Amino acid sequence: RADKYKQETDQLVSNLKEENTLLKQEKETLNHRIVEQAKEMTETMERK
Amino acid sequence: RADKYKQETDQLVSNLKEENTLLKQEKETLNHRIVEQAKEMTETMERK
Repeated sequence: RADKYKQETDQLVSNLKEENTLLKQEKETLNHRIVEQAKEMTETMERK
Repeated sequence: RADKYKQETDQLVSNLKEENTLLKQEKETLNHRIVEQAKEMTETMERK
């Protein structure tokens, strides 16, 4: 019982941690895209 | 030891699930913010 519980819990925890890290990276990339789009689009504003 | 491992890993699994769901929701809302901001600055294009 202990061995099976340890194995399945470890697998679930590792997968969930990987998913959380991926979600954090995606959010950071979205924020960077926000900044880049705002800057470039304001530059186009000024150019036009 | 099996019981203590079970408790710790159940807490970890619950926290990881909640964090994953919250981060996915935050990423989706961030993308919605991206779309809304892009629309707002396009509208500023036509208005200005």
